[PDB]
Amino acid sequence: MTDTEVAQITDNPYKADFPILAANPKVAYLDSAATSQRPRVVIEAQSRFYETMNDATAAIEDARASIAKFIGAVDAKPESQQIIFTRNTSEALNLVASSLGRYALKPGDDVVISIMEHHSNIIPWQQICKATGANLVYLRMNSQYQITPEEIASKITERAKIVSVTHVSNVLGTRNDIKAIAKRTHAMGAYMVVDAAQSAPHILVNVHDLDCDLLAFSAHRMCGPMGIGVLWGRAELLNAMPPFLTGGEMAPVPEKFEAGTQDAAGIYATGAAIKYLNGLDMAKIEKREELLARYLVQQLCTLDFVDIVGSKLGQNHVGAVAFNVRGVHPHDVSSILDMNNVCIRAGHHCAEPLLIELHESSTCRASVAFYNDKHDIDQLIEGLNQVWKIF
Amino acid sequence: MTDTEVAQITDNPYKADFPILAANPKVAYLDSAATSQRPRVVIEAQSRFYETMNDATAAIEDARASIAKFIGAVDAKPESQQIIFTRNTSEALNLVASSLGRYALKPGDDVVISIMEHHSNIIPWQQICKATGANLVYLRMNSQYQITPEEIASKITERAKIVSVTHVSNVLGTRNDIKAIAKRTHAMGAYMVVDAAQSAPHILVNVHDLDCDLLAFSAHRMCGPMGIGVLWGRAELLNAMPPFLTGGEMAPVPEKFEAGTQDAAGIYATGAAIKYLNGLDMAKIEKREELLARYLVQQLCTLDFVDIVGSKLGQNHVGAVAFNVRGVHPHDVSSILDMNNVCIRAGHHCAEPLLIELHESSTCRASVAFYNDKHDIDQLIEGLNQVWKIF
Ligand SMILES: Cc1ncc(COP(=O)(O)O)c(CNCC(=O)O)c1O
Ligand SMILES: Cc1ncc(COP(=O)(O)O)c(CNCC(=O)O)c1O
Repeated sequence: MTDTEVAQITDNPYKADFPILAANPKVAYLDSAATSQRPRVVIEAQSRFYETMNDATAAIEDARASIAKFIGAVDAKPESQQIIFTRNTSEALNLVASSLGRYALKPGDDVVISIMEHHSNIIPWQQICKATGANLVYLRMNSQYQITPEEIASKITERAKIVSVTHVSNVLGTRNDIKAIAKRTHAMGAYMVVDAAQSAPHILVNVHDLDCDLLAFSAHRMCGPMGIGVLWGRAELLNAMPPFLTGGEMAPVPEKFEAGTQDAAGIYATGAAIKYLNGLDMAKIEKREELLARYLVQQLCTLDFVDIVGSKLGQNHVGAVAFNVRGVHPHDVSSILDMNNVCIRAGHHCAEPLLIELHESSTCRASVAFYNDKHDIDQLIEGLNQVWKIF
Repeated sequence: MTDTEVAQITDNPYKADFPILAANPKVAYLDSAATSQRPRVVIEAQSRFYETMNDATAAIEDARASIAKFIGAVDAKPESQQIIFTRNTSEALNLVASSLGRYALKPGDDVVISIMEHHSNIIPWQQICKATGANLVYLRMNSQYQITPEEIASKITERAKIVSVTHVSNVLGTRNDIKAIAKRTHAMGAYMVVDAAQSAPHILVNVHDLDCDLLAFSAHRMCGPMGIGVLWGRAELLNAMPPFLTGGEMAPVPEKFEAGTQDAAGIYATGAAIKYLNGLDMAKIEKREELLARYLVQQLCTLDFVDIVGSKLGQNHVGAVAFNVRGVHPHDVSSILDMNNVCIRAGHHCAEPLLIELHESSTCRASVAFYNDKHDIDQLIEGLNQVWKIF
């Protein structure tokens, strides 16, 4: 890293835009992989909705539009009638597993997930597979923590019908080669689902580059409100899949997939959040996070009592870094770190299969967002040192 | 009605507490059966959440607690580990139909809904019935628009396994005799589901009086945020039913039924809304709404060109009054009424089976909340008269 990149990490042009951070300069918040903080604009936008609207229809679709363009889902018109609102990524994944699974799995077909999956991209597929007569096949990692072109070609075969792989691991921070896996999957007559809850808020997503069929994520990782998950699909498939939830207001896509009154004020704020990110220049966002990502792991590697659970190179870490203090249970680490005003995730991160694979029970995790600065990463370091001195 | 009851309807001690109404004295809002307006307290409470918390765990359960006590779900402790959050009433009903339906329907069992049902209490049961080998039986109405003790005993028999009936009709305004239907249903070895989305915000609900097994509703009819539906269940059944959505964070009840990150800021505001209603004195609430209910229908009956689609007695109308101007399509009525700054629902209200039963295609609907006054009901009347003069 250059001396002028530590300069960029050292300045924080963004933290003022967050009330909770603005109110707490003493706090280092290092869990954005869990949920983001909210910009003031997004908090007010949603309060606004409830206080003036409760036209509103014009604004839901402008939100659909804003999200669609943000994920590259264009035509030159944003494909807003092809994005659906759920509660969060888990629900969109449950929906895919139910609807796509009924429409597509014949008995003895193969559904393929990765060992890197979060539980929400595992259990629904297990059910789908029991209900349907289908087998669940996993893609495994190499020494350097990758899904290699050999694993892809060898585990996605002609028996494959659905392939559902995380874009970015909430534990390792690995960016998976989603377009590669897409192309072998189509070859084998199979549908590409991408869990992108942890890629969408950090790197750029373009569904038409990724050439996938279903993409899901949540809004609360990209600065949006809780309560909002989004799914996108190829129109033809959205028209073809059965509906999942049924009732009133469930018809055409998207309405076919949105039963009941929806969180309009939250869909509205989800728009404000997309509009807030594109204003920051989304490229400058991805750039800052990589400098914060690289600075953290470099710093973590000066600490010998610490084991980074993943690639020791930080060019490879998108958003999230998993680690262990040698001999200290992560719950103990997070406690002393909270006494030092630092926020890290501790445990298995609802990715237990991955952690078994790497022969771990628990890990700490630190995760970076654009509204963090070098001092944030220095607090965790100086707090981790307090930890060692005690243990 | 006494001259001192028109006095109570004439004063409005509540409208100031709503920013959207406060900002629009010219507007008469008569669609609270669709969604309520939000109190300022509830708007700020949710903004608050995002700006200070994003302990938070202490507050989700205080919300669970507040809701539980509000529906009488006590022990003397509130049964908060027995209420579950969904997105809205439709999802809770979909969940029941899936989980309870898998756990309980053997082929040739009978599931019984009412003809008064909203679609969200119909279609999931239709699916459940096709998947399971079970028959869907409907409870029908008499001349006076009731589910009589003969209909109950004759359509809920030993073949019955699930009975799911609306507590209050979003079209007729009828309060159904839920405890009666509960008691015949148990007799026949069957589970009592109550769709109470339209009863919970107006009359008192006590799950232990109603002696039911599942109750659902939404928060946005009782002044809470959109995005929040609640389900309650008898603990033993909640422990026994399969989980519906699966993934991460889905285990014990309630967590077994809440997959993924949840709308904590919205669950928080849902608490603020319950806490706002009990402060108003919930009894004084039910009382004011009946005076507004009685005044509307009495007034509507002076208008001859108008047909009230339901009981002409307004002691019987909870919350909602359906009607038609003779010869005018409701969409036309709502348009001229919107030019007169009045808000009514027009159409079939996602209760099409009911409307077929009553030989109607569309109806207008007016619905009253505690924050309405006699002038609100006088605007609709004087606007309906404009309608006739033109048609
Ligand atoms: C890769 C990935 N996929 C799906 C989900 C589920 O998202 P929802 O909560 O919105 O349903 C998560 C959550 N990741 C949780 C964490 O690492 O903190 C995830 O990291
Ligand atoms: C009796 C009843 N049950 C269930 C629902 C579905 O509720 P959700 O939107 O929260 O999912 C409704 C909605 N009633 C809509 C209306 O009359 O305007 C209802 O009136």
